[PDB]
Amino acid sequence: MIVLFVDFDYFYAQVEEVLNPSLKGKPVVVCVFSGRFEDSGAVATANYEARKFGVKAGIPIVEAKKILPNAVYLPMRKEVYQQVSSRIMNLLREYSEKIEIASIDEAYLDISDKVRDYREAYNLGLEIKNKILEKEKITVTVGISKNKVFAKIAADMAKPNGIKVIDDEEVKRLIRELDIADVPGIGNITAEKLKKLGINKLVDTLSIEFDKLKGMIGEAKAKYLISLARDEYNEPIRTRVRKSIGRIVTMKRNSRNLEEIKPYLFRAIEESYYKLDKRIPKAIHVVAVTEDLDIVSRGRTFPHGISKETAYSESVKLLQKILEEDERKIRRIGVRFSKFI
DNA sequence: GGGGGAAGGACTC
DNA sequence: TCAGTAGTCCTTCCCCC
Ligand SMILES: Cc1cn([C@H]2C[C@H](O)[C@@H](COP(=O)(O)OP(=O)(O)OP(=O)(O)O)O2)c(=O)[nH]c1=O
Ligand SMILES: [Ca+2]
Ligand SMILES: [Ca+2]
Ligand SMILES: [Ca+2]
Ligand SMILES: [Mg+2]
Repeated sequence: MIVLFVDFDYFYAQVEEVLNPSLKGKPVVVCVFSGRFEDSGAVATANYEARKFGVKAGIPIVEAKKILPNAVYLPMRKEVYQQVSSRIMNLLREYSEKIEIASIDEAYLDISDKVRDYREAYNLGLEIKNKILEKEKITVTVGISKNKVFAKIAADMAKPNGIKVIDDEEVKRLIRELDIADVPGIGNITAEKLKKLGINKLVDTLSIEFDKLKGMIGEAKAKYLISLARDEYNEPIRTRVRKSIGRIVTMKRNSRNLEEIKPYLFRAIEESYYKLDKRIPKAIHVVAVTEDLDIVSRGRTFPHGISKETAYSESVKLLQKILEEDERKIRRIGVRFSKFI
């Protein structure tokens, strides 16, 4: 199997730069303003100019402004990024039927039936980068290897605006020299647990007692890491089918007053249904983000599709369940639909 | 024992 | 004073042949 992974460079910010060339060269920060107070919210992403001084995804907008008060701050316009993204994904389908869109700015192409070796794979990669640049003037990074995981690792190493191939030999090398925290799917929580086991490289997972590893990071993650260590990971590239559609919004102020939360909850339901398009969900979850930012969720699965009317009444039941089972104040409220017919 | 599922939370991105 | 809201897994409790 030969896999080619594509990840668009500093996507949200780059799109803004394509739509407004004068931004090129200046630090640009795409922001998610929450409305609670002046500059309240988080950074969605920033271009490399801004990222260079510590302004990156996730940090508070207020903090970004302390670091680069003169950077250009733009409100996130996800709809616009989504449409640009959709066009680029369509350019990708031309290179392979087997494509897995993993997020708004990345996808995997199984080009096994398209090239014969990495040399050709590399060229196809350059071809794809030129194509996207020509059509949308967007730079992306390509990663190529024997499976999805290493194709992604390949791209992470070559970004931004790059291209890299990790041949069979380098895969074996990485299984020994690569920091395990840099393996896709390993976050801070898991990385830390692994360090507490003396595990810092994929190969190390092979010298520990399975159940000990398992008992520490879960059966799935343990098996995942082990299969990679054994150079046995080979998950197929498959069409992604969205499994849930929802909306969660921050309220002007925290509260646990039903009548005061409802409007938001109902707004969330309205937007979610629009997104559902023609999909009919059999499950609904009311999601609350408490004042301390903990997440409390209560849902229900019905034997038949949920009409928007049922969604209204049922969501109110779930919200109250949360209210009676959690005394904290609610900061954000939303709904999430799944199990589509 | 294990197929099968619903529900709430953990972890990742 | 930290947005948003998807996709696995894991746990528990639980029905049932
Ligand atoms: C990470 C992260 C990304 N995003 C959005 C912003 C990004 O443009 C997009 C893709 O995430 P990356 O993870 O691919 O963000 P980036 O495109 O700016 O990437 P790079 O370092 O590869 O050049 O999704 C968030 O909104 N919040 C986040 O916490
Ligand atoms: Ca990405
Ligand atoms: Ca990217
Ligand atoms: Ca990591
Ligand atoms: Mg909690």
